[PDB]
Amino acid sequence: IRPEYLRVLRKIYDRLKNEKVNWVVTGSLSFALQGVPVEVHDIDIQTDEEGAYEIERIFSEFVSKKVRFSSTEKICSHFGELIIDGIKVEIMGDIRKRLEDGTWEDPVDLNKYKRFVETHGMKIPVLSLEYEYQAYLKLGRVEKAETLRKWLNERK
Repeated sequence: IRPEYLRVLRKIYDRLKNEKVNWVVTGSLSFALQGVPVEVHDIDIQTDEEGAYEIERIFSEFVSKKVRFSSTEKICSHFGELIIDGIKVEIMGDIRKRLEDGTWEDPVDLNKYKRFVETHGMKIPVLSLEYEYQAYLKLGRVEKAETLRKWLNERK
């Protein structure tokens, strides 16, 4: 990953590593940490409902959008944003995808799908690539899903 992302990741990790917060890095940074050669433009952190508000507090001086329940047609979450050294950090708590019948999926057990990567002395929680692949397909993020799939197929 580019050094500026590693540095912001360290700033995040240092504030969360000894706090009782259920968090995982997702999306491009998670893919990159796990070896997928993708460009990273922001940092996405997934957490539970309580976790989102706790992260806001912990990073209070960096908040660009206070956490609040937010929905679109496809997704809802407790959604806030940080900016750290010019890098956007998206905080999404209790993320649910909209189902075909218009209901929301059940709460996602983050611990079920969490993995850990050691980098630069840090143990970073990241989300299962197979989980993200399947979720991206459901959301219609087909090219990103295909990129992950192709990389995973190539390493099987």
